[PDB]
Amino acid sequence: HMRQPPLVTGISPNEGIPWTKVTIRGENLGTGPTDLIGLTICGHNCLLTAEWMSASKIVCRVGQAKNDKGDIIVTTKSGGKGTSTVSFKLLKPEK
Repeated sequence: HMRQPPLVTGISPNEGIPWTKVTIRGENLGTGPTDLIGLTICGHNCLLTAEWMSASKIVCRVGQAKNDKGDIIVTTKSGGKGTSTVSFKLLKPEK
């Protein structure tokens, strides 16, 4: 009965700089734009860029690395921080 925390386990790409676009895929990633109050990628905050789409898909650019794995966390008012088994590998800026 209790609402399960947003689960993440899907990604179109699998390698690219932080500014690289990546489509989030999972389950119960908040059933509303307002619900998605908190958003962070690689520890770096990126809510401003993050855009709500559905209870699974979320468009947002991966934030600069800070942690050491690349866990896609997603906060939700109904629930809390989303856990992700998968992690995006951040590539050094092209220059």
